[PDB]
Amino acid sequence: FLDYKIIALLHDPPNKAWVITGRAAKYIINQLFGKNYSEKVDNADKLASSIDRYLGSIVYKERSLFENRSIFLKNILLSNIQRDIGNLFPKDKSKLDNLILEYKKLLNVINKTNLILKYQLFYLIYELVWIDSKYENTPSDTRNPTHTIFDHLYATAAMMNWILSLEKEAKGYLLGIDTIGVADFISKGRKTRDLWISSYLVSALLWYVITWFIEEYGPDVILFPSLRFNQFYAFYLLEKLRKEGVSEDVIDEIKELITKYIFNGDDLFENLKIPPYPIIPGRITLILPGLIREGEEYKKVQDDNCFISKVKERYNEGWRKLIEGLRCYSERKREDGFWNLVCRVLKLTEDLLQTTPLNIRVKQVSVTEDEIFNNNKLRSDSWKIYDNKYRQLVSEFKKSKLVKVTPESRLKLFELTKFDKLPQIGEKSKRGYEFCTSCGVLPAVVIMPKEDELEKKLIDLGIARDEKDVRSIKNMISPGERLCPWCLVKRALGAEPRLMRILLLGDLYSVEKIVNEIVSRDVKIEIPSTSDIASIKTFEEMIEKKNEICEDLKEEEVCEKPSESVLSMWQWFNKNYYNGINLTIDPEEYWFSEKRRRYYFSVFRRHRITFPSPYYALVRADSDYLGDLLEGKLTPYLAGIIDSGDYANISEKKEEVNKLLEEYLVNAGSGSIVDYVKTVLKCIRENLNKCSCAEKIYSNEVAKVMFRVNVEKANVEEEVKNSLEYFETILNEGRIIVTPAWHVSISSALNRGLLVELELVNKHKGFVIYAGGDDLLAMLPVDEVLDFIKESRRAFAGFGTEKLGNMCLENGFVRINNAYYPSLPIVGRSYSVIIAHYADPLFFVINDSYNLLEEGKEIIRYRVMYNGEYKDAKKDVAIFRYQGLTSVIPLSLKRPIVSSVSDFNEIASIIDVILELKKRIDEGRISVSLLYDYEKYKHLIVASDEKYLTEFLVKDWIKRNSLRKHVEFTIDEKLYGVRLTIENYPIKIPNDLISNIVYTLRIIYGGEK
Amino acid sequence: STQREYVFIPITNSITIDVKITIGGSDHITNIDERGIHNVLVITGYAVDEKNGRLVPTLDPCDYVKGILVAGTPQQAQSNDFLTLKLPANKLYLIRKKGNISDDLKIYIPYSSPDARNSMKTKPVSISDDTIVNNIIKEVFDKIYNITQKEKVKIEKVKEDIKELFSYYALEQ
Amino acid sequence: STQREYVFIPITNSITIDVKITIGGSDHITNIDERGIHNVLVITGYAVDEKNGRLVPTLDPCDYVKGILVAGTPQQAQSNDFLTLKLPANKLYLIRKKGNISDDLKIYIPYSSPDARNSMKTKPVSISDDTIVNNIIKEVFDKIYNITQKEKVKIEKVKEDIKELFSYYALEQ
Ligand SMILES: Nc1ncnc2c1ncn2[C@@H]1O[C@H](COP(=O)(O)OP(=O)(O)NP(=O)(O)O)[C@@H](O)[C@H]1O
Ligand SMILES: Nc1ncnc2c1ncn2[C@@H]1O[C@H](COP(=O)(O)OP(=O)(O)NP(=O)(O)O)[C@@H](O)[C@H]1O
Ligand SMILES: [Mn+2]
Ligand SMILES: [Mn+2]
Ligand SMILES: [Mn+2]
Ligand SMILES: [Zn+2]
Repeated sequence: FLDYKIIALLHDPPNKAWVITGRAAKYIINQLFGKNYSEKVDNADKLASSIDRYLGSIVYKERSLFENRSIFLKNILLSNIQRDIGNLFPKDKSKLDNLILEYKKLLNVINKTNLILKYQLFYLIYELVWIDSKYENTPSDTRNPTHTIFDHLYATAAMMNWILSLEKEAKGYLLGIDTIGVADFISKGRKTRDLWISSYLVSALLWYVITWFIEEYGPDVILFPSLRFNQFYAFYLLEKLRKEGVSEDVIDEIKELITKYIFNGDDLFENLKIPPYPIIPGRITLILPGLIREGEEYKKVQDDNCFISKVKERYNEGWRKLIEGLRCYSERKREDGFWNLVCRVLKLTEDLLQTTPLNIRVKQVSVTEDEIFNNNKLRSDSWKIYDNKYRQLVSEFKKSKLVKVTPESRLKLFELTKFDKLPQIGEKSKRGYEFCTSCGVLPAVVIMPKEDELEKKLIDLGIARDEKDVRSIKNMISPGERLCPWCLVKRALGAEPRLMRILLLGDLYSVEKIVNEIVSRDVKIEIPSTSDIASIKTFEEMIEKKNEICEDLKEEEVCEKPSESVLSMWQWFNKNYYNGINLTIDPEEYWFSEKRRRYYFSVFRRHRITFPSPYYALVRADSDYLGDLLEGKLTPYLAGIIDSGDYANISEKKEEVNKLLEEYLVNAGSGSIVDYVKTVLKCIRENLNKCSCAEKIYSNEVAKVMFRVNVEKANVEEEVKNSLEYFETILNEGRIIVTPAWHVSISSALNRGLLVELELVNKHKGFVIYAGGDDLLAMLPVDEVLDFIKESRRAFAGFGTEKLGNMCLENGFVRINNAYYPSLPIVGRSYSVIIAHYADPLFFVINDSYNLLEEGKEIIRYRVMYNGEYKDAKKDVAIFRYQGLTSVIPLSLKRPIVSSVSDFNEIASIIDVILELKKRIDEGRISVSLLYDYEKYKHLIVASDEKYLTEFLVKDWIKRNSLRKHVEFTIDEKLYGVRLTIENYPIKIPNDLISNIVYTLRIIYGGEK
Repeated sequence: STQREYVFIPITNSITIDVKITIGGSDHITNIDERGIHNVLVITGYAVDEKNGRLVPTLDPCDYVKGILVAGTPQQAQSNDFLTLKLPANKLYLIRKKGNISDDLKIYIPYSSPDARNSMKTKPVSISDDTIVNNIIKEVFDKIYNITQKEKVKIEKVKEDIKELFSYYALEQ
Repeated sequence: STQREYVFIPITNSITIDVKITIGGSDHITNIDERGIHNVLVITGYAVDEKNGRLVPTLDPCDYVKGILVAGTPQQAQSNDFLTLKLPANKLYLIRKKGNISDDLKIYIPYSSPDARNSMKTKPVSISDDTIVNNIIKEVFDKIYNITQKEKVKIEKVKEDIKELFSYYALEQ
């Protein structure tokens, strides 16, 4: 039997530090059977993390051998930023049952014949109502406060699946999914409608496939991304219960409990009826047992193929559901316009659409009883497989990555193209067929007349069945466009995204139920085109002064009433829709239009208001060396000093890698156990190399035994040998040991970051396209880029000049109002920013942003400060490009990034410099020539290495183009000798920082012409 | 500007006074629409003082009072005995989140002097004795909100969120 | 009752003379005995007032002030604006708690007003600039805490935790 993981999950409550050695299972259960432990949850506690093998082999199972009244709280990555859990504790012992009544506030509305709900509905709200008790986020083991309590309570439930797979007789699998070409698929689009919905396509298509998983096995079978703050799992579970059928009062226990934490906005999954942000990673792993759910029980079959194909069929089944739902919708709607077209084509082509425009890989490694056990216990090298099997998985991945199968290579076109067997709508192409202007790699089936009589020209072609539908046609499809089947699907799905619900639920409803629920509710959804975001201030200059500077525009339906219902996923559309101005205009029709332009140019001048700027800003981010950190390497700790390739024979870096883990591992302890390690560590080359160094000093463990003695034997010639072999296999090879706890903690930390940068983006007039665990994509006005980065980088490391939605962004952690949650400061993060004309093809902008940061991360070294001396790092850059004016701003100038608790202002300091400079250039303190005269001082500055000569040269260049004579804005000295070591590439980058400070402002002040 | 005042809902009829404007503009943060009382502002570390009704400084980190906000200035006989503050509508503990605010507030709050003289060992005093609500739902939900019992029939709904959600603490002396 | 002094701990250079009971009685709460700073109070819903430093009355739950607690009374020219509250020495959310208290405490706390004529958004800041922590350990520590500088040659063990435990929420206004 499975799904009883509540006791596998709650093998001990978050009251752990409140039952351990004072400061007050003590409570087992009141609404379930007794939790069994012969070796059942024993393994769940011992194999889930290293804390039971890092500190000895029995201390964690005793929870009293090195105790202490004060309980630290350490970061999992850099155990130096501290937190203290103090006295405040889960609500009083005398009322400890009330919270259980608060447990039972919504677990008693639906039948308790099945656990596939009664176990997982609480999963997501477990962490929620608990922080309403404000429990202050205790750690799991107080002798090692590196893993918070809830994280371990989930990590144990993770490998509980493998426990049960050994409880049948033996099985267990690590399956990994990953869609193949994402950055390619996203490239196809024309108005950012297609962009955001192709992102949402990747996301929802991968969300469809693991719904089945969480219904056959329940969550916590998934490792990445953590199903903790999933904006998709939230909506999914929520609508599951809504279809289960309960008064909005009955769900109101969960609705606000979400909206206050997740979905911190107003327009949410109940106003768009869709999650306004795609957050699923295009690749996800799974720890899968050998059981099979087909009814009433869980049977097993010994094969591995029972998943490799049963996941592919589900992935394609989701696409089939979507395409047939679009068939039903376009049928139910031909009487509008532009839907006649979608029906007509889905009938003119059906078989090309029988294969999804994405692909996936799937690898799935095994596990057995052999060498995981002998009879009933764990042997030497038994904690040493999970990360082994994990590496096996990622090795299969990166081996198969050598080949690339683009989706189209699946299509059966040969006959359809050799002869006129391909259907064309519009002009039967003179040359046999055309390529769609969006993919450029497929034959298009809709070919708009370019422009001569666009009104008649297509009414001259029977595509326009009558004089009416031409508006709904000419709206969603620009003249001259050419659409393949796959891109007409996306143009349609951009006409409305609500049909993606068919993909969300993993076939929970029927398809007709979904589409006919959404043909009743009828509401207009809008998506910000590049022309919109390139006019943000242009509306603000017309929002503060509504009609004060609008009198002639009072008739052009821009200064007029927002009419029906229009609502967007764009948060800045939820906070200015009712400002009187309709953000539903098409700015390419009034002033970003050609004929109606010069009029407006003489119009705005008398109201003394600017011409708008034809530039948005495609920001994207990336976490440098994320894979090595999940694998468990130190390239994230030393981004630039060591590369992946310097891990083939890691024995050369035995200076760096052997440091920087000690100071973490040896410090990750506290109290007295720290000394337990603070001596035992170096005694390998420092000592007789074998298990007799610690035997001398082991005694300060046995120096606490007899107060309530429980232990069976004190003859530790093994727990000194085992705590030596542990560190020997990990310093002899200077990697880390990876745990389920490691992974789940990092994925959760990625989800908190997801929330916080989702708030960051729309804090500015941003527009998310894809907020991911370690990545991002957005469009911002060219005025809010730097200040954004400057925080989003900092915020990623965990640092707040502000409360974001309701999350406290402290130093090193992200504390949810009592829950100090660890952030990822040690993880690097690069940025890539493109200042793009609104009339630029998105295909190219996306490609040359992705590749820009794609090779920019892997090409540019800069002079950094490691161990106090000077090294050359390779990642954590912030690249810009106007159109041929590339610029690069580093972001750390230290390695590791923040090795001290107050290093949190080293990060992105350069952009503070650029802000203090740009702020004063335009205030009339410093002339415009500051950026035209550097081409006279640059040579001396880069030829200098006596930093006070350089300081005086900079001071002179600042002073000689000052409008006053009395401004004294100085650059820090440390920004003088750094050098941007780019090598052998036709891209042009200045080889000294201040030139890049100059070029960044060149770009940005140029993004306003 | 856009003025309001946090008025709490006790089980005493001494909190039918400190509303003067009752309208402000035409809007109210804590609204009533098809779902009962939403936008309940629960205060941390304050307790109520029905007899000489204010909010008292308390320090049990759990001490809450749960009330509402209406767009008004309390009586104009205040601004030395009532708290006045302007925060950009983001530091709020506003539960049952149904609306959005302009990211600024001009509030007027009841509050008393601390008086370090006695033991203010507060008591949990929840919202029971439903009889008080039925004049609470008039004196406020009807004498202030001119739509309750005039555009909906589910008045037992609003008469239920005030039973499960609405509570408070008090110094109670 | 036993009158107390709640020292607010920003980075300001204006904590010179505000505790006037240097020894006075027999027990000061915040205690440093060979293991660092313990008996640490932290009061939420507040922040600093760097311009004539105080604990600003706000409503945010993530705001607070991390101050120490000793027995004192400010300068005998007050009881006009300071916070003069007594609680029965139980509700004190204390960090690194080693012992209990006399079950009743009268505490004089620097307590300003919102002084609302401008925007007031929260700013979280820490203690830094080790000369800063070194200017206060001669400004206040030797005055109140005599047990330092003579019993602990581990002078850094008490200087360390300040840079990781002694935060404060500012205003920057
Ligand atoms: N739903 C999504 N929307 C947008 N971008 C995504 C999405 N999911 C993943 N990505 C990003 O797409 C990019 C692809 O990363 P990568 O792992 O290199 O795969 P690829 O570039 O798609 N092809 P491949 O490397 O062969 O697997 C990364 O930036 C991902 O984080
Ligand atoms: N093991 C993993 N599990 C899940 N997602 C991963 C994993 N490794 C990488 N990713 C994500 O998928 C992409 C991996 O490609 P990429 O980001 O180029 O590699 P990386 O491991 O992050 N090293 P780097 O080149 O510095 O970025 C990124 O979008 C990652 O966030
Ligand atoms: Mn890929
Ligand atoms: Mn990456
Ligand atoms: Mn890559
Ligand atoms: Zn196409």
